[PDB]
Amino acid sequence: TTAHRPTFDPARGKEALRGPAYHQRLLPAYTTLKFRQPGQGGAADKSTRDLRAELEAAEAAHYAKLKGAPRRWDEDVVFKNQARGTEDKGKRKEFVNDLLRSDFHKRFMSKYVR
Amino acid sequence: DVHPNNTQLWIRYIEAELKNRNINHARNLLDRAVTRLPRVSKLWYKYVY
Amino acid sequence: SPPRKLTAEDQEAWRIPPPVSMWKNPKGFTIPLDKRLAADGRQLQEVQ
Amino acid sequence: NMLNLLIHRKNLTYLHLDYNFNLKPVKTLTTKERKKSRFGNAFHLMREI
Amino acid sequence: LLERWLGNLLSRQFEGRHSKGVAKTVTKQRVESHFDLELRASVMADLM
Amino acid sequence: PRPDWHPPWKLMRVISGHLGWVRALAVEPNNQWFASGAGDRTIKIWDLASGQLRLTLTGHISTVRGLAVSPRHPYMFSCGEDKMVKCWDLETNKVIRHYHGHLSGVYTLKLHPTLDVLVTGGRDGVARVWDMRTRSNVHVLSGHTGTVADLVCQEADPQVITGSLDSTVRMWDLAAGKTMGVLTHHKKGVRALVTHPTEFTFATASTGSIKQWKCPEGAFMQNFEGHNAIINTLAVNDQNVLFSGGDNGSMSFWDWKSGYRFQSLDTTAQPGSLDAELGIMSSTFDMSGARLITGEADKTIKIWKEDTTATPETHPIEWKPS
RNA sequence: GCCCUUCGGGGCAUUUGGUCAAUUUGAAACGAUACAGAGAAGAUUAGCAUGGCCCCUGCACUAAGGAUGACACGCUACUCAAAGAGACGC
RNA sequence: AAAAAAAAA
Repeated sequence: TTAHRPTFDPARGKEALRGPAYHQRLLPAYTTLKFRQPGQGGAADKSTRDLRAELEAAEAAHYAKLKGAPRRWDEDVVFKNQARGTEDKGKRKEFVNDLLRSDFHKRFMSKYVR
Repeated sequence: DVHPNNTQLWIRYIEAELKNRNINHARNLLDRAVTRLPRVSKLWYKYVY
Repeated sequence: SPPRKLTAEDQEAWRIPPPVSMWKNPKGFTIPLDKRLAADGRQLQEVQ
Repeated sequence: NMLNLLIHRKNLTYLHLDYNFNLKPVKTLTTKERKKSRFGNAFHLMREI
Repeated sequence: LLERWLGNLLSRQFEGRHSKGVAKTVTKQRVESHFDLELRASVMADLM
Repeated sequence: PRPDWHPPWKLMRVISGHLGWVRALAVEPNNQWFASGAGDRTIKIWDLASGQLRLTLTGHISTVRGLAVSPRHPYMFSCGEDKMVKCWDLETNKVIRHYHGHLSGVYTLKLHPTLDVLVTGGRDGVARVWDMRTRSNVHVLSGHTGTVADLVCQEADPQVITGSLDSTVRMWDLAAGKTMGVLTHHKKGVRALVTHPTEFTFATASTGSIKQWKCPEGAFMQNFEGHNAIINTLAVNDQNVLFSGGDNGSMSFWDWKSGYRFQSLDTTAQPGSLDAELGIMSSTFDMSGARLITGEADKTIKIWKEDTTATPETHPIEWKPS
């Protein structure tokens, strides 16, 4: 059947109706605009090269901060030392762009599907 | 109005008014067509033909 | 700007296959079993 | 009289609003009559006030 | 509240229902259908 | 025209952290932090120097397709594919206003630079002009026959220029809410617009063609040619740098006056991304212009910096006059 | 009608309002009647949308419902040819 | 301390 259909021509916006007002639609709320006070920044433009210098100084400061520069009881046991290198996970937390193979999905699906 | 830059619709409307000997109507249509769509070779060919 | 000079190679390069669904058939069509099994890559997968 | 005029303007005369403000159908309603008659919270809250 | 409600009731009574004036929000019963609407529009724009 | 020498741009920092494509990007006037809205329905506030995540804000139920931090007010505006345009009070980190009325998903959002007006563009094919204070839709700029994919506000006529996916670009007189001109030079959907900050010119980008125009006449000034991809974005510096980012992942840095492409790149995708997932979805220079923040379909914010090592001789202008 | 006057005169107050009450011929409607038989390629079926010269209930013109509210299911030349070979062709 | 949810000559 073709009762159930896609959209190939989505609905188009209309201008407002130029009619007499009787209907109530939007109750007033937050009718006062806040402005950036002195100290809240924004209302001060200095130049371009000063901004570039400040940006590069902040980047150099962050890189400086990151760098830091100013009978034995276990002898009949069949297998010994099976857990070397297992605790070494956590060298650097790494992002994989696959939500089916990310570590979050594996943790989630091992927690829940028991 | 719904399809302004459609060449098939333009040719259909021109030919529909040419089959009924409305020559002045069809020449107005062809001027409007090659004004609307100046880089469509089919409309220009149809007007010269 | 003046229209792009296409070739028949380009027209063939932009042919969209007719879609044969493995699930859906809203017109109740009878499709040949060759074409139904055309996009099933499972038979053409590798085993080793 | 206001609620009575509203009821009669909507052509719902098969609902009697009595003088103690009870709205009752005067007859057995069809499905379309029931669907058209269901009033709102504004009408009913005003009627109980 | 009640004068607002009665004014809107009388607005429907005397100037009619505006059936599709303002856009309905994407409530929870419309989430997946809306995602489909937007997804299909986006894929079509990339192909066109 | 002899082009100027511009240093080439290289990848500085890669910031993972969204779970959907980064479609929006907006820098504070004070250049301290920037705002990435993404397909994981969220707006993240990141510090610009360190790159660290400061905050995550969730108010949208669809992908965030637009952001703006107001230079006069302590507000941040957003729009999304959920038909919603919101005003966030950054003194509380909470949504305080709604701008309702778009019939379907909203693709772009700009603020008028001088006066307190918000213009948004949408897949209902229309650009709605809103008042910030009263949330009232003062104008419904209509006449496009397709999705309004990008939009710029300007301090003088034409105050609103909208580019749509039906390939036309309309310039709108804001006082009357009616168009003063249509530019039909583009063959396919005009996804990007940008305005030069010091010259009274602008640029529109469709697939393969980036055309540069003059205000208010809409006079065809020149044509950036060579980027044969779907152009999603456009970013001009103060030092005449046009950035064409392209949905296949292609990056082109042009000189604004001459049209000379002084750099061409392909961006790199994260570990795990498909080759289909290589593509630039958003871009903006910061307020200084020293950095270019791009957001890509491998769910990644990338920062691009100028190479200080390169000289005018190590990368000479290979421009051949005709 | 009052008030002033030098008895000649003058003053205060100033234009309301929707064919009339008049039920056929200026426009209200269901019921009721004969009926009817609730969508998704066998059967039974939960829905959520889409577009608007289709609406109804509702404060909701930023809910929800009305069979998933219904409508949808029809029609179908027209940007239009090219080579090759045949004909008690003409 | 209502709706779903009881059908178009």
